Amino acid sequence: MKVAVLPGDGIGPEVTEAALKVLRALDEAEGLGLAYEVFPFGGAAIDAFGEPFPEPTRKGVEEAEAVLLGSVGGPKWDGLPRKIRPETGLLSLRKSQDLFANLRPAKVFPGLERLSPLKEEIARGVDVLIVRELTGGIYFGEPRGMSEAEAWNTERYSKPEVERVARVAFEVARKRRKHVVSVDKANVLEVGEFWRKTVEEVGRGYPDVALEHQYVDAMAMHLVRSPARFDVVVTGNIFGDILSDLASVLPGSLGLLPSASLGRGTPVFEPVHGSAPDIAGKGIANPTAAILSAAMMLEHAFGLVELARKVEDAVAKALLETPPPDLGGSAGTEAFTATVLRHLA
Amino acid sequence: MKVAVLPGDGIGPEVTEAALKVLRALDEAEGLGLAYEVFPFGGAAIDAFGEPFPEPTRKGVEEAEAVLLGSVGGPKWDGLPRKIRPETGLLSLRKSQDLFANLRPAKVFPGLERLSPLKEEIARGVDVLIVRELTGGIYFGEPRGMSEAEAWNTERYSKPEVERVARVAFEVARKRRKHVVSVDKANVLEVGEFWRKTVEEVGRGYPDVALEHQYVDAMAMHLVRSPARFDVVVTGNIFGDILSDLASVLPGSLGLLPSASLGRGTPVFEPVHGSAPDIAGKGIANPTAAILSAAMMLEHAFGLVELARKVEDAVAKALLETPPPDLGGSAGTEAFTATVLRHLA
Repeated sequence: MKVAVLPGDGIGPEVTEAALKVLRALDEAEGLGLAYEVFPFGGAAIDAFGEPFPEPTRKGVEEAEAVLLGSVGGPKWDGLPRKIRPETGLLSLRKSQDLFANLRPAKVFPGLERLSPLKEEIARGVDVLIVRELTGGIYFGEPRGMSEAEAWNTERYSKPEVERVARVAFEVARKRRKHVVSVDKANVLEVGEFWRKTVEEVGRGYPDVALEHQYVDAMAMHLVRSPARFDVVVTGNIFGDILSDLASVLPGSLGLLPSASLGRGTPVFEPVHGSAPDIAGKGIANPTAAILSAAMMLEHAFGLVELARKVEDAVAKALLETPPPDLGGSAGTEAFTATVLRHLA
Repeated sequence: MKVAVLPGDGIGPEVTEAALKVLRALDEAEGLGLAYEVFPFGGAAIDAFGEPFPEPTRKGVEEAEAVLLGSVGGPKWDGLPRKIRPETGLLSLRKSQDLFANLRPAKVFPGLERLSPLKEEIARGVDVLIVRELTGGIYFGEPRGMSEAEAWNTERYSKPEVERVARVAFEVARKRRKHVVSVDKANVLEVGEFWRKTVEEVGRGYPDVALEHQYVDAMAMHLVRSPARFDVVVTGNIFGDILSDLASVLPGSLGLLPSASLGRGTPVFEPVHGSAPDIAGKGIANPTAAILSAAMMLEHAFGLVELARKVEDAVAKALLETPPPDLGGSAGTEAFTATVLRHLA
């Protein structure tokens, strides 16, 4: 497996290496034929090359089968022209690979229910994966405009945009508990009915996955009341943006969340947390999200579901055994990784 | 105070009378000059007059200063032409009075934190009031359409639509903790920036109320993480529909929720719960939402904030002392009301 590693800024290098320590361990034990190369990206790239997504890195991403991304950005590059900012480089990466689906999982690991803002009885067993359409919807729809008297924006979707995001939700579900819930606003909106109609049609080719439809307002209530009853949720851009953020707060810690973006090109896997420059080089940075991103990579980029689950079980145990600082513990980056590896046998 | 009472269907008559028992008690003790008349509405009206919102009732609502509404609808009238359905009558009522703002409070009464899906530490102290714009936005915006290839809907807002809903949020806030949070999607959408711009301008006339802006996706997270830090929240139609439903689940019981709709005409106050025909005439129906609707009426229709708060404190105590069936208790409608009245002295 050819992996392009883009450590990035702040704690990026540290947490990314921790994930590689896990990947190399699996490679030794299973002979995955792991081949990777680290390329400059983000702030580190601006300071070295003048741009956040330099040519060699662009080629590297094209050459790879997956991208393991660290953290990007920082105060140091916040005051630069948009065209060359770290954040912009992320946009360029996604666009170059035509990634149209954003996978955003929220899971409450056993024993960590205490960290959830929900009562332990309801937080228990949560393992939902939100699939959000990234390229269309009201965020890009036209017409759009503003005047002194009014403002307008258009929520527009064509059949192919809905079909493609829907297909990844079904493929993702096949690797999980085979249940998808498509979220729309069909009882009021034309696009809502169009969306539902298309997803029901696309579903016909996936007889092994159960399809369910839900209204966005109702889904918001279910995520707080009975979040444990879902598996895969697929929805539009703005709805997915809201629902994934809502689902984010369920585990009670942003540091634990991994994320992925799938599409036509090389898939990208990255931790949801920022670079946290203030603690760069001290150890201490929680590598959970980076390691879990590595697991997402095995599952979605290579289909190694059995292995991804093994890595996931290992970190679950590591969180209880040697909790990192952000979880009221003292286990630094290396200590935590050692425990993960300890359970990967 | 001239009040038009529309008991409605199912448990409507029972719960509405319980609220009147509270209003009459206050009227005796304070000399409110309460004057009310009950008019046929909803299902009861269809069976008696052939339509859910008959002429005498329309006139009655116009003649009144406020409308105390019970429950409406039922399986018996579900299979009728839309034009004459109970639900349609509600639409006609709102339209006839040009009510453009929907007040939707969610409160976790002290001692009832156990009922919340949130941990008791965070459920404690929640008292948020969502003000939702009812007449505009994507639900009514044009253009809108659907074809075999695509579908579209328009989120459009004119300055006067934003200005008016914003003013009620400020007036409502003045009666509460004087803090408003306007929710938009300004960092991405034109209408979002237009909305924020207008609400900041309108706010200048209300120096005694603190104004804050929040993004809808962020607000979703705050409502689950730190819901106790808000007072009044004002937002658009679709955003308000989602956020009010989300906020609804916080107290852990739909039966406790009251609601109001303000605008140019006679304001309407009604419990959020349905008619629950199956238990009509048995007693047992929880009158909390109806009594709390009566309190909302005193506050918003007559400005009797001090009295509304007194009624609210009474029910709070009643819920702990003589819990109704739906809260794991045995107190029927009358028993519960008696306790409320007991504390209204």
